[PDB]
Amino acid sequence: RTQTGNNTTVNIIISTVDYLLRVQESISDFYWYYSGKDVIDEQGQRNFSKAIQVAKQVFNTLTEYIQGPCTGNQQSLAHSRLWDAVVGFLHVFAHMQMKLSQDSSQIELLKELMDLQKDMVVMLLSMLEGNVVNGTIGKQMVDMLVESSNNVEMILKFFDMFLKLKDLTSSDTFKEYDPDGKGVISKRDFHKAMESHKHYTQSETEFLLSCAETDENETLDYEEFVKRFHEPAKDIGFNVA
Repeated sequence: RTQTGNNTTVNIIISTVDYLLRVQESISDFYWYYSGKDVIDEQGQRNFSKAIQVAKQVFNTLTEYIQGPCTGNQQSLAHSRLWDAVVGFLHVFAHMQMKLSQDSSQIELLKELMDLQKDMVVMLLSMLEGNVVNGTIGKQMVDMLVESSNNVEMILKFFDMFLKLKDLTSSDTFKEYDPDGKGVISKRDFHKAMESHKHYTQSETEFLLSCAETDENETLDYEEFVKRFHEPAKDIGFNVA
């Protein structure tokens, strides 16, 4: 951060924050390009994968800068452009979670992106490490959450739905909806399963059915469904909680 002896000092930490802002802007622009389009092609998949890996490495480097009670680096990052980058990343995360989950071909991209969100939340926790009651860093994060209120609500609703999925699957009503241990339940039986569970609204029900894979036999496998969604929701949403 500061080279004491040297005649000139370069703030590598602030430079890292600037590069993170640039890569966040690039990712946001690429999303805006792929927003109207229904499905992202393979080249877009590869480009998102590379950009997400680069951003993940940058977040890991920032987290290693902050870890420990490194007050100087904490204050330098608090008085920097990191908050705007995190806002843009939250925007991208929420909208990308909406768009990718519906399509089956985007599972690996969704996993990589949710890992990126996990690393971002890890960096934020490293920020809050050593924070006193009513601290400047925590107040700044609350201000950032206020700025990004809507997409945070989207992410929380996403995690809420894919967490209630496990309870619905474990519910006995689901057991007599699919009495056999075969593990496949029809679309109609599943829909009346939300209706009996009553913890899912109509919009939640329709969105989850859309995310569910549709077979010609129309019997989705709830085991693979929950394996796809609930456990990643558990892992990444624990950090947010």
